[PDB]
Amino acid sequence: DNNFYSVEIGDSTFTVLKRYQNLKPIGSGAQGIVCAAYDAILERNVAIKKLSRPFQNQTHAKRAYRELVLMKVVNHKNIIGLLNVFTPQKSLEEFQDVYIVMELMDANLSQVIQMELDHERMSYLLYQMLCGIKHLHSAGIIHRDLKPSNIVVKSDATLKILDFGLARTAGTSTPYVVTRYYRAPEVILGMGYKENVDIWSVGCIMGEMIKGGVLFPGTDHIDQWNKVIEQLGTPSPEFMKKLQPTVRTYVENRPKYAGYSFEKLFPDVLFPADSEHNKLKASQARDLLSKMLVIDASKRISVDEALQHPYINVWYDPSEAEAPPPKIPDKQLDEREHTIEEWKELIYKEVMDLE
Amino acid sequence: PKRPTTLNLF
Repeated sequence: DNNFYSVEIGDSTFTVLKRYQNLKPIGSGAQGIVCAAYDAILERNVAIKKLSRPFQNQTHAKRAYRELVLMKVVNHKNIIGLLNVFTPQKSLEEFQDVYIVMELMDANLSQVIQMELDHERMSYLLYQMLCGIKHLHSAGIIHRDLKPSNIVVKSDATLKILDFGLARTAGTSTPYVVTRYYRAPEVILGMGYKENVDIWSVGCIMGEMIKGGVLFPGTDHIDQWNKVIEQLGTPSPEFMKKLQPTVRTYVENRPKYAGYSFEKLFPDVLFPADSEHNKLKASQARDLLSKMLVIDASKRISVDEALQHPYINVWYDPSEAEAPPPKIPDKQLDEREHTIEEWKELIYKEVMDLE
Repeated sequence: PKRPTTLNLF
């Protein structure tokens, strides 16, 4: 009879439109288990992300709202596409679950990191990640959690970013929320953050792609800092000064480190043959690597700079790279405290709009 | 320099 239905996936219940069929578990977001599904109507695979009673908490509601808002507003071929949203509940009183339907790519980067890319591919993927990020920044939005598993590819070599639950404007104003291995110094050390925090993440991702494995493993949130300095060497005192004193003391206390050169961090052995023409060179990759993986955010290259970089700009196209900003209605401001129930209200209104 | 159009996820 009715519009929705139900399937047990392990201990999770998916209640979804009858159009969606054959659900399979695939992964998680900050919030959400996610299923792959057939959309019998549109006749294509999709991804359904269940957000479970997200109003149950400041956190969950904050993240859910953003994710709802940003997914509606964002539009770029390198951001993952909105397709549908719904709740199966029939009212603000009944309400508990949100569901988001998105396009399904073929794989996340996990994945590619292991295979051995030629330069044109490696540079192309980066270029696509960056246009994606420039799209968010373009509107003041920082992704904060870029990592191989938030970046999805397809076998035509296209690429999109994913999961906006973490996404907000600039820093300070909780610490262990961004994935450990991709944490920038400004995040490890508690000093707050600007858009180029995303650039640090890209640097790590690129590094891994080449490295074959995680660039700064780091066995806990503190060792993490060791890995960073073990490699890049001890930041400047100019830098340390901006460190809060409690943390400043620890840092200044570490064994000093010269740090390896990028040629040593990233030898030729590791790179493919150099490509047909000029800018896709192992050394150009190094140069770029060296401008992203910089401890001091104020000496770190931006997205627009990164797109300009000779290794990335060989694909440069203004209609991808200088699109119109997603438009955020000044209502939603990624920070406000609401309540227990002001939240349940907001999301509902927002899902309601979107159904 | 052409954009690749294949990517092997075998």
